[PDB]
Amino acid sequence: MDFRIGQGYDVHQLVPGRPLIIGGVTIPYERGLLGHSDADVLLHAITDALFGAAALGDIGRHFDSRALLRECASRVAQAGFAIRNVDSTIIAQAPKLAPHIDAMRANIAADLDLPLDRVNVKAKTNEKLGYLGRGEGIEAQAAALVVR
Amino acid sequence: MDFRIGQGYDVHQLVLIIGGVTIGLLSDADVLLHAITDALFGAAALGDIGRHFSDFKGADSRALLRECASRVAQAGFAIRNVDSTIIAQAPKLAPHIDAMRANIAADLDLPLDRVNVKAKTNEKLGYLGRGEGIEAQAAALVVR
Amino acid sequence: MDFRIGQGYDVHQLVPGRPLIIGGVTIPYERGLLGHSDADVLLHAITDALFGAAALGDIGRHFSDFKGADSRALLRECASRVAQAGFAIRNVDSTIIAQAPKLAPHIDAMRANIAADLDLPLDRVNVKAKTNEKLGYLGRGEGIEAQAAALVVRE
Ligand SMILES: [Zn+2]
Ligand SMILES: [Zn+2]
Ligand SMILES: [Zn+2]
Repeated sequence: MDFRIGQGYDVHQLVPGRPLIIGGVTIPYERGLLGHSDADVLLHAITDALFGAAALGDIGRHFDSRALLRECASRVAQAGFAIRNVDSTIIAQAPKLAPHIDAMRANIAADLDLPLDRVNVKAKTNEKLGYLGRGEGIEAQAAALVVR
Repeated sequence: MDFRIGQGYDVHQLVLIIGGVTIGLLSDADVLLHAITDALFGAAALGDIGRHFSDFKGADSRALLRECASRVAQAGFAIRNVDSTIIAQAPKLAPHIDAMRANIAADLDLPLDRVNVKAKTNEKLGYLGRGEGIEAQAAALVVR
Repeated sequence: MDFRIGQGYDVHQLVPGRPLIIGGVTIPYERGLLGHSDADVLLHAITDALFGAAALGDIGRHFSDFKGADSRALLRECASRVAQAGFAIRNVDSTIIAQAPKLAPHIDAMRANIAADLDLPLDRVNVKAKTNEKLGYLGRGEGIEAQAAALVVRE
């Protein structure tokens, strides 16, 4: 089978008092992510992993973040690929993300037209290390498997 | 042909057990085994290590990895391979790589040739480069 | 079939008086990457992903830290060893993270170099360029990082 893998990375600064939107979920918090778009680091990492798996370049080259993810999926399908699964990790010292993971997974699954059982989102802190551990930013990592 | 991929990340502060090998980190804080565990739960879409094994009292990370592998199996997946990287400025890890690989392979019931561990320094950059923490990354491929 | 995945990571310091070589491309810049070889962080990450997928260890095992080695030659040798182990490469994806210089103008040349070295068509190789949004040592321009993923199949 013509399987392909992709990987994505994104990070943004946390600044006052933008909305904190991750995986399409607005999370109550005193700061939010800084970017030209809504700065949804998780959706950006996933988008990059998908463009990467399909050898379609990157988010910079191509481009709210859910609309961008739906367009990415469209472009991946246009190239003849089907998405098999996505896995991801968010690294944030605060706030607590566990209560929001299920809604993120639902949003992603809806945007990629996947069943829930093919989408995973994990949450981590950075153990108080570095800019992530000081709460200066939030990072996301993603992996995607597609097939032509 | 129902393959799935997963990825994992862990870091801990240095105040030493890595890949089950006593060679320290502040669980037993085994960053490599935690990253692998997260990659496996991610491939099976089972969530994450913090949900499955919440702060198991007294359980070491090899035990947690074996329990993860059991849950992945009960979900209907077989593990095909794992790859990983440890980033530590010190000590030297190369002499311990085979022992780590053998521990992981034993816990996952995989042949040695399906398990890989790599080691890197951070070229003196950041908290990793100053010896303040150790990071691990992992990737896993599974099939239903 | 017998698919395997691998992942790679590399970072090098940026310093005056070195060539900046990324993905085999010599990029004009007043600083370059420091290492034993030409310090091509992108090629090194990809090399690590390939050795990882094949369960062949890591770049340090194979090419011990080569003074000024051409990392394209190292990548070609890595690919030869992966093939001798019985694996065929299916795809490579990667990311480069740098505050400066601008890398987007060079991405296509990097992809072409990687594809030629791995005997792959261009549509199986991807390179993505990022900044680190002003955060950390990467945002201060102290070094450049690369990440890679590879899929192989044991023939
Ligand atoms: Zn972003
Ligand atoms: Zn851990
Ligand atoms: Zn290197």
